[PDB]
Amino acid sequence: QQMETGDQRFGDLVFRQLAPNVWQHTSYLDMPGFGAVASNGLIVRDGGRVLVVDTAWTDDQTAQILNWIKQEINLPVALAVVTHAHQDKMGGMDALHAAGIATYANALSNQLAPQEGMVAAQHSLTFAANGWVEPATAPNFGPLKVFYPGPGHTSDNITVGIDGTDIAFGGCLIKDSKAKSLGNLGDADTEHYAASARAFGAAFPKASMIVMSHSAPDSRAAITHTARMADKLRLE
Ligand SMILES: C[C@H](S)C(=O)NCC(=O)O
Ligand SMILES: [Zn+2]
Ligand SMILES: [Zn+2]
Repeated sequence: QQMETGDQRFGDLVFRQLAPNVWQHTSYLDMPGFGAVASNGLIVRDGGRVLVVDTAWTDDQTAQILNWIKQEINLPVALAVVTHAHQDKMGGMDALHAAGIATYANALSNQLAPQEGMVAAQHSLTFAANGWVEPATAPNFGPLKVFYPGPGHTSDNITVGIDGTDIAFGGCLIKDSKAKSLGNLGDADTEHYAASARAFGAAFPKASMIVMSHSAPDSRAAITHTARMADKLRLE
């Protein structure tokens, strides 16, 4: 079902295409106590296979994503990468595993997952001192370039860039350019957030479209605005 802003709504989910081979999947959870909070992930068509970034809030919603891919793209999903251990990102792991999809996550995310009430991914990504993922730990990721910017939204948020496009996924590290706060600061590293935000921008300097978890895709203005807000917080 197409809407005003060019977003196709598919059941309780919403899908928007960002590039010839990149879609953004959006799911909603009526959050206690807040309201209906949106969460964004990515779907990437890489040849004869599909790559998924982040699940939905629930197993059923993630299964709905899988149905959409089967219906709209019709290609086997090779792998999934989840960006950190919160429900909006890892709430539908069982749906992926029941579908036989190999799942990947930061080793710290997999370690933190039980405490965060999550199901861990099946494989662990580790990272070099400069932030880039060990290539041996992220095999055949195609156009996906995974980067750990340091502690920000959580101690474990990783970010993904997509080769061939100008799209980088900041996840819940980056907020939009009109955000007046940084949101859920429960697991946040207020001391290193700003550094992490700028590190992300430096990792993908040629990315002009920044996709984030809870807002529509923004420009690089979101990165500098986030880091600026993170500075204000750190300076008390
Ligand atoms: C404000 C934060 S980033 C949110 O929307 N959800 C946090 C969570 O999924 O646990
Ligand atoms: Zn989170
Ligand atoms: Zn979140």
